[PDB]
Amino acid sequence: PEGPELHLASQFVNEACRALVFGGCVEKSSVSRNPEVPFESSAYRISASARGKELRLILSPLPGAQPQQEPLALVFRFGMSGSFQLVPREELPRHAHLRFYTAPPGPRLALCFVDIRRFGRWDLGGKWQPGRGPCVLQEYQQFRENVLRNLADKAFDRPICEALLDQRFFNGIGNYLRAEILYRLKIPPFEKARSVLEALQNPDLLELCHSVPKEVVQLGGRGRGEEDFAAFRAWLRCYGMPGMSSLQDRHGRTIWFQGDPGPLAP
DNA sequence: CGTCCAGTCTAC
DNA sequence: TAGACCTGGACGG
Repeated sequence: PEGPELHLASQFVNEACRALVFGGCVEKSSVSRNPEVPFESSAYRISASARGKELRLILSPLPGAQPQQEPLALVFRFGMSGSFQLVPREELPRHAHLRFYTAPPGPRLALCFVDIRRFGRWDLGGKWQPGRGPCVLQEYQQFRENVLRNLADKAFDRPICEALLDQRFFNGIGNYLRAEILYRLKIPPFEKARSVLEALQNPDLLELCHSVPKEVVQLGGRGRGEEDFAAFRAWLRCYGMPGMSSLQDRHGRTIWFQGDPGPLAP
């Protein structure tokens, strides 16, 4: 999951939890090496916001709930397979590693953080990850200025296809968005990042870093349904597609592209 | 049965 | 940098 999936996950949590009251504890699987959430409340609501490739849940006790409690914020990273699901309390999916339980009256549900591969992480404290740059979806102007003001950073010595994964500057861009972004402008993936970025000191590369992921968000989904899956595969122009070339960057990750690999190709 | 493929994080 | 962390779904034999 990339920025769009984190964003759609946060919309899922806000819409699905809008009229639910949670109660009790926050239960973690025995196999998850992530920390226990020390939170109990007889009546609380769950809300979410995304920033880049991170999501923040707020656990908000209702007036009078017991035990007394201040709101608790948790921040999640999804790694390669994370997602949120609202399931019936006795029909936990496999790999549901953190669980929030609806209070009565009404059907007993569980909001679940599901993570097949367990590369996902959560931290106590509502803080965004120090060092992550602004959200390409929700903080576009800050995102743009943070890149153009820091082209001296040795980050921009690297191929543009590698620079685009650096979450210090492109918080929310992953392996599918970098292919899709570079394909829209036919920028060779192994062009030097500083070359492509100095040259903008109709839409440019930093605009597409925002407008391309925004397109995915506008498809709908909930972190991505088995028909909204078809919508996504059809939107894709480059990542995985017949007729496209592919190489490994210096971190063994696969960049998809058409035409010139570019000057810094291995 | 087997291999290969699909975002960080951290010990050299 | 190269492993490391994980599971499962495509395939190949």
